[PDB]
Amino acid sequence: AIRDVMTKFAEQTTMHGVPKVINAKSSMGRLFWSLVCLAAGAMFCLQMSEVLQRYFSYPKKVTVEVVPTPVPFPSISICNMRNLDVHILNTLNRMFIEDDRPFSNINKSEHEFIRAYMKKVAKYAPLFWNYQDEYPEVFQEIFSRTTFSANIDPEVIALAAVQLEGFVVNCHYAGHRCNKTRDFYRFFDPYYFNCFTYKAHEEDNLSEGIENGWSSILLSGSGMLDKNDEIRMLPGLHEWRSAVSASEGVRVVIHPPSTTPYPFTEGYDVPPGFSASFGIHPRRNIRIGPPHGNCSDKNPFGDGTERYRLMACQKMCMQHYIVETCGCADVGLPKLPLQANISWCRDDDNFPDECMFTASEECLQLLMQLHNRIKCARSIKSKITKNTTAMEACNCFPPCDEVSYDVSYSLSKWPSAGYEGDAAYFDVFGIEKFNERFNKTGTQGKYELFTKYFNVSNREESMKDFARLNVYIADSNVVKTQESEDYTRNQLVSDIGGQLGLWVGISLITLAEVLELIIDLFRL
Amino acid sequence: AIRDVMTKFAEQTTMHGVPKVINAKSSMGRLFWSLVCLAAGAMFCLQMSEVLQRYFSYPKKVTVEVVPTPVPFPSISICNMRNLDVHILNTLNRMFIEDDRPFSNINKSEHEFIRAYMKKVAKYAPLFWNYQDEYPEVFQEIFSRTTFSANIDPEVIALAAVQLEGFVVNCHYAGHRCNKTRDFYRFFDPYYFNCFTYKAHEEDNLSEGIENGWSSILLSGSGMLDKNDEIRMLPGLHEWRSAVSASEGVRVVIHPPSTTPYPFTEGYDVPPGFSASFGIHPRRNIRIGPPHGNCSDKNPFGDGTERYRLMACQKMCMQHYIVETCGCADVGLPKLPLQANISWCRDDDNFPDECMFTASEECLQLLMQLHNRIKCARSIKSKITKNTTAMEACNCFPPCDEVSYDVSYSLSKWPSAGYEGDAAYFDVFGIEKFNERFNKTGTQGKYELFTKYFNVSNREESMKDFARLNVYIADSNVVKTQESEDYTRNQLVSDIGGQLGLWVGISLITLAEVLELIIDLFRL
Amino acid sequence: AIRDVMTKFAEQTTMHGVPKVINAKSSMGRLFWSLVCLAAGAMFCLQMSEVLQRYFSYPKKVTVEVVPTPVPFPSISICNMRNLDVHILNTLNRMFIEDDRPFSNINKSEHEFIRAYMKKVAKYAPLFWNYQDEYPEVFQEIFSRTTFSANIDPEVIALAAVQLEGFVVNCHYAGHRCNKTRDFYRFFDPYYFNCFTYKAHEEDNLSEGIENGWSSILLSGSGMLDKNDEIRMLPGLHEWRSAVSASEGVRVVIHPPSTTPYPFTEGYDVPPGFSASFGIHPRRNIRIGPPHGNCSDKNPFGDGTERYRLMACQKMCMQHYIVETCGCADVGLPKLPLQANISWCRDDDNFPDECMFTASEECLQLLMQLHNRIKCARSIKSKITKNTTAMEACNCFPPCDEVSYDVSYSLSKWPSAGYEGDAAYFDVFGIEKFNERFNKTGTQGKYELFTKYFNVSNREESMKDFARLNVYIADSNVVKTQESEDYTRNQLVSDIGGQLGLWVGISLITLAEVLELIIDLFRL
Ligand SMILES: *[C@@H]1O[C@H](CO)[C@@H](O[C@@H]2O[C@H](CO)[C@@H](O)[C@H](O)[C@H]2NC(C)=O)[C@H](O)[C@H]1NC(C)=O
Ligand SMILES: *[C@@H]1O[C@H](CO)[C@@H](O[C@@H]2O[C@H](CO)[C@@H](O)[C@H](O)[C@H]2NC(C)=O)[C@H](O)[C@H]1NC(C)=O
Ligand SMILES: *[C@@H]1O[C@H](CO)[C@@H](O[C@@H]2O[C@H](CO)[C@@H](O)[C@H](O)[C@H]2NC(C)=O)[C@H](O)[C@H]1NC(C)=O
Ligand SMILES: *[C@@H]1O[C@H](CO)[C@@H](O[C@@H]2O[C@H](CO)[C@@H](O)[C@H](O)[C@H]2NC(C)=O)[C@H](O)[C@H]1NC(C)=O
Ligand SMILES: *[C@@H]1O[C@H](CO)[C@@H](O[C@@H]2O[C@H](CO)[C@@H](O)[C@H](O)[C@H]2NC(C)=O)[C@H](O)[C@H]1NC(C)=O
Ligand SMILES: *[C@@H]1O[C@H](CO)[C@@H](O[C@@H]2O[C@H](CO)[C@@H](O)[C@H](O)[C@H]2NC(C)=O)[C@H](O)[C@H]1NC(C)=O
Ligand SMILES: *[C@@H]1O[C@H](CO)[C@@H](O)[C@H](O)[C@H]1NC(C)=O
Ligand SMILES: *[C@@H]1O[C@H](CO)[C@@H](O)[C@H](O)[C@H]1NC(C)=O
Ligand SMILES: *[C@@H]1O[C@H](CO)[C@@H](O)[C@H](O)[C@H]1NC(C)=O
Ligand SMILES: *[C@@H]1O[C@H](CO)[C@@H](O)[C@H](O)[C@H]1NC(C)=O
Ligand SMILES: *[C@@H]1O[C@H](CO)[C@@H](O)[C@H](O)[C@H]1NC(C)=O
Ligand SMILES: *[C@@H]1O[C@H](CO)[C@@H](O)[C@H](O)[C@H]1NC(C)=O
Ligand SMILES: *[C@@H]1O[C@H](CO)[C@@H](O)[C@H](O)[C@H]1NC(C)=O
Ligand SMILES: *[C@@H]1O[C@H](CO)[C@@H](O)[C@H](O)[C@H]1NC(C)=O
Ligand SMILES: *[C@@H]1O[C@H](CO)[C@@H](O)[C@H](O)[C@H]1NC(C)=O
Repeated sequence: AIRDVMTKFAEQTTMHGVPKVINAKSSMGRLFWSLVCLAAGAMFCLQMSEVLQRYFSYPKKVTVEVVPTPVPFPSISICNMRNLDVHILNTLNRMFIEDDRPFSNINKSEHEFIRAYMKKVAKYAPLFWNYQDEYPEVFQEIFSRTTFSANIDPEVIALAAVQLEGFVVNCHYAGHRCNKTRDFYRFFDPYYFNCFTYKAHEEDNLSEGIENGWSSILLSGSGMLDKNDEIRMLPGLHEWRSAVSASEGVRVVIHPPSTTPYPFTEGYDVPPGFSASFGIHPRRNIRIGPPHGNCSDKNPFGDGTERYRLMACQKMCMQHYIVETCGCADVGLPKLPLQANISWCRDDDNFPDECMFTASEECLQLLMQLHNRIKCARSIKSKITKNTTAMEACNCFPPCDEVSYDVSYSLSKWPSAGYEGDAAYFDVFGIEKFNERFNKTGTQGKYELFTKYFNVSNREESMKDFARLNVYIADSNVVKTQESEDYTRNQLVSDIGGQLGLWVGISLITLAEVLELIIDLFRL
Repeated sequence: AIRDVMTKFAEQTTMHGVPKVINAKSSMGRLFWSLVCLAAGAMFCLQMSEVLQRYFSYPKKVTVEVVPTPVPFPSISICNMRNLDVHILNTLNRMFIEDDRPFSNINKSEHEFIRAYMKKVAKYAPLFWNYQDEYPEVFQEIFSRTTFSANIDPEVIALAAVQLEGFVVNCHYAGHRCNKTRDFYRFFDPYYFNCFTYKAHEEDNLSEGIENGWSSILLSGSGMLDKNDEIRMLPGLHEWRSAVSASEGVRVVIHPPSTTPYPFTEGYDVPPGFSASFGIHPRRNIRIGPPHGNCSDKNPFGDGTERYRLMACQKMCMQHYIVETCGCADVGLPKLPLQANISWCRDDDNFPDECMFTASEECLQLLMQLHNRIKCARSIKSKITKNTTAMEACNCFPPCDEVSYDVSYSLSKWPSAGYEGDAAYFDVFGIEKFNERFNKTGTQGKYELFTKYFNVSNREESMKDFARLNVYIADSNVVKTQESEDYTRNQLVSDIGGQLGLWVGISLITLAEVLELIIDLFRL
Repeated sequence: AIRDVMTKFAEQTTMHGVPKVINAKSSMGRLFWSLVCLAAGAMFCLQMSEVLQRYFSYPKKVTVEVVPTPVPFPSISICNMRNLDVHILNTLNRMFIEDDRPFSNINKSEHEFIRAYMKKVAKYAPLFWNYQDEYPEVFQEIFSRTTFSANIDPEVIALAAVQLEGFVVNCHYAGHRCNKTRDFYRFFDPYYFNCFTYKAHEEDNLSEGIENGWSSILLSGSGMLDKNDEIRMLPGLHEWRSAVSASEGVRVVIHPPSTTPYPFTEGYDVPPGFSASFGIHPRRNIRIGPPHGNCSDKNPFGDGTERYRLMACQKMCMQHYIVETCGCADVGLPKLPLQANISWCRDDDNFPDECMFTASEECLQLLMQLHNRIKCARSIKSKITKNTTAMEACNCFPPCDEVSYDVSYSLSKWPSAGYEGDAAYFDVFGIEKFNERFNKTGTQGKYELFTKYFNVSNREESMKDFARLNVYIADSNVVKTQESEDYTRNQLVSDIGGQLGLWVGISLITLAEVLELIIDLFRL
């Protein structure tokens, strides 16, 4: 009954092509309609292959527009390019002037940082004097600022580095004084030592204008320091081999409110004696998930107490690779929160005190091992950069909701010549009374030096050591860059419907027809 | 005849599903085909709900591309950070040196601005001397530069502020001299007093290169001013509490040719003694209408004689809210063109002259009312910023066709050391003959001071007071950001057609079928 | 048999509308169904006109996203704003001090460049002394730096201009010393004379951080030059009429590795005595072909040995138009590689030596022709800019795959005051031994001057002539802007299918139906 069931199907079905093939007029008619059906099906499949290829590519649609939705005021991190305090540096210069031998200066100072620095210098110097020419590269790394920072307790350095009271002369967010003890947070940098981060107390709307922004006056000069008739250097502290080296000014980093700043990768420089204007144009980027792109809401290596950034993830991935291979952490990269209690690669590993007296081969072997650790870390950093598979293995992706800022950099000398610039001196020393901050028991030396240097007669030259920062929102409207799926499932279904209705002519109520036909064939 | 009409319909209709339900093979067949039809309709409706939700969302499509279509050369507005003329400031300093009492200096000068300033200072001082400690905040606002600008006639300040002849030493657009009297327009700023806007005489194509741009030399230094052995201040004029304060240099704003500049929100700073290069990269943004977005072709609060900007609309909305509530206009925001004849909030409201002799409680009550007005304006400004509904109520939207500029900021000391820098002095004083401009009857004092200060021997130090601005188009091709409707009505119709042809199988020539069926049912 | 064939067609066809028109119930029925068919067809055609208008518009889809794919480290081109060597300039100043007459100084120097310069000055001066007032404009162009560069052999200028050994004190890419003879390439600029381009030796991944970037120290000051008691000028070399003129510092251009820099259109300025930080944010733009946009993979006027840029194409198009009309090439635009051996427009065309003795009318006519050539070139440059058809005729299009860089500009005084800045002097003169480079047979004069100027006691002032550049990648992730076709042929086919299934109801297996019908009509 195959002929009968196919004939009944052809007479009752809605399939637009089958009846002509079944109820053919002649052999040539059946052949033609067969080739028409074949051609329709072939073009159908060829087009659907392209359609499904487009869909499974998972394209993205990106829109850029200006929206009034506000973003939080950026956090400002300031690092003084002079890492140590003026008094400590002057004291060190005077001691090295008085006696060049570091061994004689171990217990000559009341400051713990000076004593530790002298101990380290005395422990390293005899080997330097004996083996400088034989192994110059080893001592080029041992006598470095980062190396000393990794071998001295951070709590000891923090008391000798730049202090907030001696760095931020004045602060003003909007029309109110900054709560200097509530808004400023101190964090440690291997090269800049003490650094300070400003966080505005708080969603809220963003106000425009310089007067509505963040204005601060900082002491960043080095004219207070003693001037030497001949060049003399503090070992380790003065590093001519660094790319920053003897730079004078402030390193300013503009970043979201709850993110770790990275001065050596991002930020801006402000010379002393100039007023820097930072016109901030906010931006927001919204990203979508795995099938269409890559984004992450949290740092894989983090602890979940900081706003996510891709730079932090990449740096922590590099640190993870360094720790895994070399067995130590690089001081130039953040410590892993989940893998604490890891010694720095530049740590001397309890370098013995007896090396101060004899430059024995054992002490040199310890320094050799330190240099080998540094070289291991450096090689791992370079290898991983080219090793793209390692970067992908860390699963570092851009944030799914990122706030970023564009900076309009500008400069202008802050203390004007003549009586125009007297306002700066009156504010710093007459109203804020900057000198009287240091009239304390343990800060008398700084007080006398600032009293002598900043007297009224030398106003024009002395005031050049100060700098002013103005961080203001120049455009309250935020440029939003939102990513979205370009080709959804509904659009895919619509395209499939159009192609089904164009080429083959069948529908879903008509693909039931063939289902009933196959049931009838089964139960024939 | 219901059965007959439905049977005839099923036998003659093209509806792909109904005939199987009507001409059912059996009860199970009718049930199946009914559930197939129901399922098709349900999926149809579920997909069309999503489709219509997408359509009525009115999505936008944004394209970013580089096009050769030119944009007009940007207008350049320059404000000298020294608001007053050198002669006026020196005279004021000398008078305050000679006699500290302002009452004795009312009629001691021939300049009207000096007389008005002395009158205001003498009217405010007795209350300051008596009530400074009791009400410090009130006098912190009364003795302000903005307050004095709002209580002195602008036509009086304009003659004492910085003049164009004494500010723009030289100008050159392309290879031709700037028409200094045709291209420069003076406008008043509450803090910078006199400011000047350059408008190029003119669509036209944009030329690249520094030599094809706008080059000008300006006198912005303050070394000409007298240097005092002790700090003495001009009340109101010197404001240590401002975020700009004693800054020295030029405030440069780059904006479209026919727009009001806003130096305190946008612009760049140029220190004296440096050559500033402003590499301009033009941009154009095209936006579309209400159903898909928000854009406006004209400022709602404006008069229609200026190119539209969103910043102007927002500032005028803030001014409108201030005037409505406090009954006065803030001097820090533009005056409303449609609501002229409104006194500033900082206006003293005809403060009597008798206060110069007695510090009576009545005079203090008038100052108290002035302070209350200032505080009302400040509170309204802060409240409206958080009050997002007010911002929406002003109907401020970004322009539908906006031209914007990106600035590449750079600096370099303009007068080179040695004979290299002699070209600057030769141009300023040998060819332009800058000193001989001031050899007039009412400008002799300035002429002598410039003759003494800018002599040949002191060339190296004296020339540091000048600055040079170079504004040039760095990329003649414009980055265009055009917004367009992503999902048009035709695309919606195509998607509806695809879905109709996929799920239900009906068409419009087939939805006539049911129309005839219902007519037949009516006329049965 | 027309009625029979149409009836059989209507009874057997799947066309959803024709059977109702053919097998009409009544006259009103036939009329209605005819108008329904007409309406369906009309709406169909109206929608397809819009669809085809959208398709043949060839719209583009642009996506902006952040990707980890690296781009090559940018090439850095540095031009000293002091074009000539210190020794040559000092010698010229001394000779013009000793004797003002240029004719007496023809053979007084051993340097070939000085002799050629004196010959040119002596050939031009007698006409200048006689006809300065009559034709000031002619001599304003003849006595120009560009004019002298076009009339003196480049190989002669290169030996007298700034040398690499006396310009780049130190270089460091990543942690390694730059191969100063392999990575630096010298190229000639008409205004800056000798300029140098740095190309990193090498796809490769991009490393972040200042210490991983390019750090260099350059001598760019002019304090070494003799200071004159009175203003005296070198004719042609000192050009007060230029927009750059007496600027002191370095012109820094950041561009892709294999592209010609254009300092006068792109770049940044760095003053001496400051450390410039160039935070590089890379970008990549991908563009598509003729039907959807315009892009080119190679410069039409180029030789195919340089990475394509639109700026180069536009400049070479301008040069092509200048050469075609004026018969000469402008020195301010690149020479056409395919049309070499073309004299500059500013070339004096073998100006005779006899003019040194007599200011005859013939010599003035030659200078007049030179001025006419310059004016022709200038007029052609201006005319072509407005002549948009010429710009289109050159077929200059943006590159199909372009790499661009965004620069974060910052400054900070490099040599710190006091012992902090001793590192810079120790590096320059103690380790690099900058003075000892010039202790050669033909450079003794420079050696003595640098020995005297850079002594230890004058460390603070003398070191201000140096500058430091730090070019580092601030964001290793690249912002990609890719253009793609928005409306493909497959989408067009899907929309046609949806519209065919919505309005008219026909398919392709049903447009065969009418093909068989017309065959039957033919063979009736
Ligand atoms: C800066 O902020 C701190 C912390 O909020 C303020 O100190 C607190 O003040 C409140 C009263 O306002 C007290 O109850 C707390 O005991 C104080 N200490 C702490 C640790 O919270 C301080 O007053 C603020 N300074 C200014 C000038 O407002
Ligand atoms: C999201 O990130 C993953 C990272 O694994 C991407 O997958 C990699 O894609 C590259 C090519 O771009 C391949 O070479 C790798 O082999 C892929 N990884 C693996 C594990 O196979 C993925 O393509 C990214 N998604 C999007 C949309 O870009
Ligand atoms: C600067 O522009 C002004 C205004 O166009 C010029 O002054 C006019 O010059 C024309 C002739 O060119 C006269 O008919 C007008 O009477 C002048 N005055 C005004 C108010 O239009 C002036 O000549 C231009 N300066 C230069 C140097 O070209
Ligand atoms: C155009 O602006 C209007 C401003 O009224 C927007 O409508 C407001 O939308 C916000 C949410 O974004 C609501 O909270 C407000 O209640 C809306 N206003 C009113 C009066 O109801 C509108 O959404 C904007 N259009 C687009 C496309 O963004
Ligand atoms: C800088 O690069 C040049 C060119 O590669 C080096 O000179 C070549 O060195 C190789 C051996 O490494 C020799 O075979 C070639 O003969 C040298 N000359 C040339 C022209 O290739 C030079 O050694 C490099 N300098 C440094 C410090 O590495
Ligand atoms: C690619 O460039 C060509 C340049 O010829 C463009 O064609 C020109 O378009 C303008 C309008 O924008 C017309 O005025 C010209 O007449 C056109 N040229 C010719 C020879 O007719 C073309 O439009 C560009 N393509 C795209 C997609 O922008
Ligand atoms: C690159 O990375 C993969 C996976 O991290 C690793 O297996 C491979 O050894 C690496 N190659 C090199 C040369 O380090
Ligand atoms: C500093 O402190 C001492 C002791 O408290 C006091 O006598 C002296 O007046 C103070 N000096 C200043 C400037 O405050
Ligand atoms: C201010 O200090 C300087 C330091 O050099 C000194 O020369 C000058 O005499 C001092 N002035 C007064 C008034 O003490
Ligand atoms: C916010 O704005 C709305 C409308 O402008 C107003 O009714 C409301 O009172 C405002 N709220 C505050 C706290 O000012
Ligand atoms: C200034 O003007 C007076 C009177 O017109 C004249 O005698 C004198 O020479 C002028 N000085 C200069 C420098 O032009
Ligand atoms: C130039 O002015 C300065 C001002 O201090 C003065 O010392 C110098 O003697 C003057 N030179 C001449 C030549 O008048
Ligand atoms: C503009 O360009 C076209 C084609 O290059 C040319 O025919 C025409 O003459 C030009 N017009 C002018 C005013 O130069
Ligand atoms: C300069 O060269 C000469 C001759 O070679 C030598 O005597 C002298 O010591 C050199 N000076 C320096 C500073 O190297
Ligand atoms: C250094 O050079 C300066 C140049 O003015 C000179 O005054 C000084 O005496 C020199 N110092 C030494 C130690 O030669």
